[PDB]
Amino acid sequence: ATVTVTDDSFQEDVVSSNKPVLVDFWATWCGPCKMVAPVLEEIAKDHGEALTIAKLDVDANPETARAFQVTSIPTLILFQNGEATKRIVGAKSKSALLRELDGVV
Amino acid sequence: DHATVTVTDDSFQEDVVSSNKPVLVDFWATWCGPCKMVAPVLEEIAKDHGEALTIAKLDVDANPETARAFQVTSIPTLILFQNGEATKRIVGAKSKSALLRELDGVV
Ligand code: NA
Repeated sequence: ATVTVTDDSFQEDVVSSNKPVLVDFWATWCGPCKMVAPVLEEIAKDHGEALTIAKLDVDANPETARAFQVTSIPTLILFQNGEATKRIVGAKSKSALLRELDGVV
Repeated sequence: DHATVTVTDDSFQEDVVSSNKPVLVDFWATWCGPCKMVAPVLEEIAKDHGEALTIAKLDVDANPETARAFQVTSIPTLILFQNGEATKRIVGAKSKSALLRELDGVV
């Protein structure tokens, strides 16, 4: 359910997205990134009609990491109509992320 | 004694944990902008103080075992080691004056 976005695809996949997109800016070795990943997938499976969930590997896509000044990981950014509207830092439980996504799901 | 050094997952135990000099490790990444700001600051501190303090750089994505070991979730993170004990954790880019103040008593 989760989609992979890159520096090349970001504009089409996220900024030009008809529906809201939550982007997980993550890195490979980071504990909280490993933990939040399946939580996001379970959210994407449950709320797929309302919300797209995307992953952006910061090490592989440094242009987009830098554009949103990602300096803590994971950083989750909600995009609505081309604009970043929520920024959530750290692993979060399913319930905590659903709090942050209230009115979007 | 006058310049920064590189440390790795393979070299960390010998270079940092077993060092008799204090060591300041810069946990940095290619994808993180503020790391570019702090790098020359660290070099300037090494020039002035390298006989007393080793300044080491650890690229977190190349060295995932050490990055995870110190639970570095913000970049850059600078960790001071004294006798292998992590005694201070400094988060984010800092000015030369600011970093020198963080290193009070060390340099
Ligand atoms: Na890298």
